[PDB]
Amino acid sequence: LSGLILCPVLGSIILLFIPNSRIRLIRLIGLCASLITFLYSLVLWIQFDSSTAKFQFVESLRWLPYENINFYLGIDGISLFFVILTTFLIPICILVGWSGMRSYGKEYIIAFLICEFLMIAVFCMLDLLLFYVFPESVLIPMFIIIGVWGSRQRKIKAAYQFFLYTLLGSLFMLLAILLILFQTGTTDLQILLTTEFSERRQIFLWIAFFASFAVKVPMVPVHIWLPEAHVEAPTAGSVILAGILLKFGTYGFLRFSIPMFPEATLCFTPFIYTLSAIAIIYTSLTTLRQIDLKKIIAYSSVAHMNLVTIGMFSPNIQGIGGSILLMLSHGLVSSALFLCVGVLYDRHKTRLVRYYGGLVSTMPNFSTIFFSFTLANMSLPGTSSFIGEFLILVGAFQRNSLVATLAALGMILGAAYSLWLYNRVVSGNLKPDFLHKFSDLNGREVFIFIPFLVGLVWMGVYPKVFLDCMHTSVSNLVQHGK
Amino acid sequence: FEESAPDGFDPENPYKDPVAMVEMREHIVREKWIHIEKAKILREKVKWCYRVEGVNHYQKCRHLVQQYLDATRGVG
Amino acid sequence: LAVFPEIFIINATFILLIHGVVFSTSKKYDYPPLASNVGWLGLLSVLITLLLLAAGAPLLTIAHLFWNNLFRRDNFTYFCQIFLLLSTAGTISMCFDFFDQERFDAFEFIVLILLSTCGMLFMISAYDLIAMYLAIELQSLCFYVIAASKRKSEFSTEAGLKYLILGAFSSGILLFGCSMIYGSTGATHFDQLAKILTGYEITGARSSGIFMGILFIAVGFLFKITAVPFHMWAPDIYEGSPTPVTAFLSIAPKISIFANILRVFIYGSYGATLQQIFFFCSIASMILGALAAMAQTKVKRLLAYSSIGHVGYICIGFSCGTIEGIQSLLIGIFIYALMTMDAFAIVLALRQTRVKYIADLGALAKTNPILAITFSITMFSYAGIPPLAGFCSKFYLFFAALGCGAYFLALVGVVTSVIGCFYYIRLVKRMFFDTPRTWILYEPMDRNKSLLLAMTSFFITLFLLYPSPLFSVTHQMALSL
Amino acid sequence: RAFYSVGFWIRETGQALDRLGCRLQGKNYFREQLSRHRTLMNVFDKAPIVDKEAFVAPSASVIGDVHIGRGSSIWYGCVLRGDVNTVSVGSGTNIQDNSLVHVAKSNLSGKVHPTIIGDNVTIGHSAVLHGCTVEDETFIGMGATLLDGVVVEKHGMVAAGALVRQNTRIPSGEVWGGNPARFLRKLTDEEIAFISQSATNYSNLAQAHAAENAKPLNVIEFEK
Amino acid sequence: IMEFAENLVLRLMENPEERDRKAREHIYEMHERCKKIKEMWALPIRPYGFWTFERHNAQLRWDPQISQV
Amino acid sequence: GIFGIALPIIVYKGIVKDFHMQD
Amino acid sequence: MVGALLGLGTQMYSNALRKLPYMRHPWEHVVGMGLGAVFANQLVKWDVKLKEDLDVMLAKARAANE
Ligand SMILES: [Zn+2]
Repeated sequence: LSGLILCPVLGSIILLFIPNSRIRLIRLIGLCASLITFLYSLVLWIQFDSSTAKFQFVESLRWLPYENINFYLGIDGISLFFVILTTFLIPICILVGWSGMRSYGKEYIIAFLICEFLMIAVFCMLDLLLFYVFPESVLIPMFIIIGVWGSRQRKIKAAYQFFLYTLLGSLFMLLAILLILFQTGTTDLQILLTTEFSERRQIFLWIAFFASFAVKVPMVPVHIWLPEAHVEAPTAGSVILAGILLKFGTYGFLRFSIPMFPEATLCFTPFIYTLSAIAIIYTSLTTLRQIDLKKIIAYSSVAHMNLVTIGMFSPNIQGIGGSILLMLSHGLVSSALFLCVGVLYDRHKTRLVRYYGGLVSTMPNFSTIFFSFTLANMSLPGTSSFIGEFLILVGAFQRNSLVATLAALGMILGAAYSLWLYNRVVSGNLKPDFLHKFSDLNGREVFIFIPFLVGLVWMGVYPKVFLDCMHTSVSNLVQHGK
Repeated sequence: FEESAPDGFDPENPYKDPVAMVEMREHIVREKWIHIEKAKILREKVKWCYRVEGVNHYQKCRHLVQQYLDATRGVG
Repeated sequence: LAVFPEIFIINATFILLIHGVVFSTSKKYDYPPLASNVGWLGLLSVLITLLLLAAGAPLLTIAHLFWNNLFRRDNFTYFCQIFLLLSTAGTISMCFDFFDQERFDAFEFIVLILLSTCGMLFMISAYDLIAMYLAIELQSLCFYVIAASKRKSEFSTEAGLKYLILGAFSSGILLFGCSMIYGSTGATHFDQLAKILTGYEITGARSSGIFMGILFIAVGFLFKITAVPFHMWAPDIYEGSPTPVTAFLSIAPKISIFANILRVFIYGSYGATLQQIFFFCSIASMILGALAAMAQTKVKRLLAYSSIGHVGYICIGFSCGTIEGIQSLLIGIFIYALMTMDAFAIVLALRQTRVKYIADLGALAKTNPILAITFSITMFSYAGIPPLAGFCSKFYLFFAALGCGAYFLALVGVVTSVIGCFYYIRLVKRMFFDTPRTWILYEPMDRNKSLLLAMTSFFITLFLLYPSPLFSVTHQMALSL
Repeated sequence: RAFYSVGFWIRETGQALDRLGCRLQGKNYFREQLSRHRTLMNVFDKAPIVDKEAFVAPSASVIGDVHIGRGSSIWYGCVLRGDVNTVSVGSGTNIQDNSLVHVAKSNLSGKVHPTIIGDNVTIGHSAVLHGCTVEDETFIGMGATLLDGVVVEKHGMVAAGALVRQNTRIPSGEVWGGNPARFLRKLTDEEIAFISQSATNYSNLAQAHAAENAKPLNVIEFEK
Repeated sequence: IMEFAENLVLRLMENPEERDRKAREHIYEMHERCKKIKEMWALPIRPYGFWTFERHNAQLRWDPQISQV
Repeated sequence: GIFGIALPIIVYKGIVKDFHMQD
Repeated sequence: MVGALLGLGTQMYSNALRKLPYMRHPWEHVVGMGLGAVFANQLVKWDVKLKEDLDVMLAKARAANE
């Protein structure tokens, strides 16, 4: 990993010295740098050994001498394919932008502000202080991606009181991170694993992490930032948001909640149970109220992510496997649906949803692919999302199956409204006022669709290569939770 | 795929030896998977019993299948 | 030796003062404006000093004649003095536009900044109540003068006048503290005052003279650094006075007085008895910073209240006397100074405006978009956005406050910093994504601001990628105290 | 172009090295605000091409991709500014004065197309031809103006002050002489003779004017 | 296979000392837990820089009874 | 009703607790 | 080292702030920043050496386990 780690930063910076009004070169070379960092992510996958509690390719550089809070970079188990999904998806955003001129949307600026692999950092960052810096850090890139080239639906903004609470929750986690950091000098995640805290304080520290996380996670009391953040997000800002920025909260719980505070997690199991359950119920019923397509997909994403939560709780190896594989399948499916709804916007240039009609005439291949992914967002058994969600379900393994009975409503209403909305979008010869402008999909368009469908099917028919490469790590996490 | 059953030196109180405490985790989970795969091998052997009989295909192994199941306890 | 940074910057100021006065009053040269010529040589008398000061690192402690009489240099004074000269270098550099464009033939503003920098060099190394006061008042007097400089616009005159009143009254409080402490101890040297004030325990041991003395010294200081309960004019002081003199008396007296506080309050008197007032000041300073910044319009006054709030965020590192706390305080001064030099370099880049608020600050995302990027970077840095340097400052300060058991101080710090983050994110959004608002156009900034803004913008963003040098520096300074 | 940018960088360092690496010794010659429009054939990655028998006036700039053929002329003050698409001026044309031939860049609002000026085209003064596929032996009038995509077909004598509209394929030999483009009269044959003879008139008048010199006595006077 | 898949996997090997890495990390942080508790303890180190001048110049002036006899 | 689900959710939590008390 | 790239940026960023294009000989004076980065890393080493010295002095101090 030593050299092949910093591909996106090197690429971005050495392209910053190429303003190059003639876009062809910046597009080509940024895309090549992204694709080669993805290639090195994938060869790093191939490099994996599914047999160690240690982290696969550890590296560091002194960051502050005393207590050495340094860039500790591990990729065991989950992070392995989290960074893989990150890379998998970043060329997708670079490729959804072969727009010809791309002038006001200055192409090199979006290249340089999507080609920041701080997501790679955080998923490999294995000392929760610097790990803290990155999800909060990616907000500066996310904010510029969300509105600079993002569609303007309102005076671009986020609920100000909610945003203040969201960042306050993030900084509340920071106080908890410091309390553990000075609690026993424990710099990094290996030693924060080894150490043992006061049960009276483990619960406080757990909920303090949980503040920021359950903001990043879309739980019922605070999740509103996803719809408002997406309906304004650009086509490639949503692909990243759904893809990774939601995985942030669940991976945070996975690494720095379950094997960190085993007693606090034991104590708060019913809390997250009910939270995620009622969140899934709400976000299943809501798309009744929401007619906005981006809000629809964002709420389906909330549902899936709170399923990821209702599964990560468990010492069930199947439980957390279903959690992380619902994460992978979600970063595939919701991002593929955001790709879909972005194509559906642009090809129609309209931001009402009642206006997407006669799709089987305009773009019938888009109808086929939109089904190929909406069956997934409802988790058709056979798809990747099915393996994910059902290992989430069997996560009631040592349990007594009372939260699966709330996932009942959460997923039945989800699949129901998934089908309702796929109909509502493709229904009828509802002639729109587009002046016979059909907008058939592009070869590059079906290309950027290719990898999501491929990952989806390759998981849904063969989840081994992902459950393997993971079981050793998750099982170590579980025994530390034992 | 070459590990050792001894976990070095870990007493019951595990705060003392973080090296040995991590090693007990990493190889007692190896033992966890030992007996999990033992249950899985005995399950493939339950399928093997069924394959063999084909006419009883419940009996002549069912109490031995209960022995198989005794790899798991506390069913309540 | 050991005064070669002072011997030089005093001789250089005289060489510049005589050179400037002879020419500006010269018929042969058509009475030229000697500003930007005694400047340039001014800021070089700074760099040659910074070279005389940084080089002789073991030589600064070369005599004893100075030790038990006048002033004691050590590694803390050495590093903090290399910083003052570096922060005086930035402040003279950003003014070069203010000398040419703005009609100032008054060169002695430069030589007064140089004399003030000598006064501050003697504050940092001040190691006796008498020397502390004399250097404090040398720098404060140069700054009263150069803050009441603009005589045409009456707005700067009354601002400089209330600055003189506030500073003279603060110095009176500080001096009464020095009197009570000396009168109740019979010793002014910090090396002597330290031996007396071991095991003083005011709240447990009846010593009212020394207590009132330390209280008045702390009050005078918290006046000088314009902390919350005693700021009392600081917004109007920064707003009314010209922009570069505001950039001077807003960043350099902070550095110098804070180093002086670290001297008297961590060595001259060490107890948890005095830092209670600084704890209260930190709480209310973060509160006032957050709220008043939420309330202000004028960018100069917004930076005034932001500097008050950040001075608050500094004192939480002093609100606990642990090495981690002092090192957090020092980290906080460097990341507050470089960021303030940057913000003031930006405010000086926009000379075209009159006293105008953030609405007129708008359109920068359109006109000069790279300057708007830099301004958003600096304002984020103040807020403490994670990927920047101000986040590292506030975060290490809060971590020191947690390790010092002041959990409530960390709590008020985080809530105030989140309020500030919200306010500055909203400001950046209002500046970038909406609010065109009258499109005032700016003459371009000069190379001097350009490099300082550029290097500092690079420092803020690319800081977490290499915090080892600054952290080592500040931990060594904290150990030396 | 990348290496063109690098060339701009080596030249600046070189000009600078002369400007103040040797004009340092008492020379303010560099500081003289001399003009730069004398770059008649201003260049890009695309360059303006002009043949021998094609007078270009020194008061006139020819910027962008230009293909001045034979006999064509660009008289005093004209601007064949055609960066976006080539100004494929044909042979024997006669711009005649302060005219303009643009494919000037906009935000692709109408997909600016090359301006294929025809043959023996005696464009008049101040004509502001703009994205004009004007064909051969055509007359455009004094002070005239044109618009995008226009195709002034053969012998289409656009009149003075006229403003032809967008994409209007004016018929062959139809006189349009108004602000709203409007056919007026089938042109007569004496006008045909005039427009086909004024072509060679200026062709000779442009092979004349013989700039190709220098006037040192005036240079010596303006020196003092 | 494809002529090199065998040695294509030896791009990592066990090298299990990264656990002694955390072993000695723990020594680091066990010491570092003494970062904030430490402070000024020395009144015998050179900050006692007064007497070395007092004894040095006490005889010249500011003296009660030495100049008498 | 929303507060009803909020309290019945922790009631299902308590049902898990009663199952824990079953053994 | 990385100081070379940083300087070209500091100079180019400077040019971007004064509105001037990204062109001239100061991009060849960013080699001075490469010298600066090497010195800063050299000062990091020297500084951590001095801090370790002060830290062993502190360890000697603070009652020295008594
Ligand atoms: Zn004519």
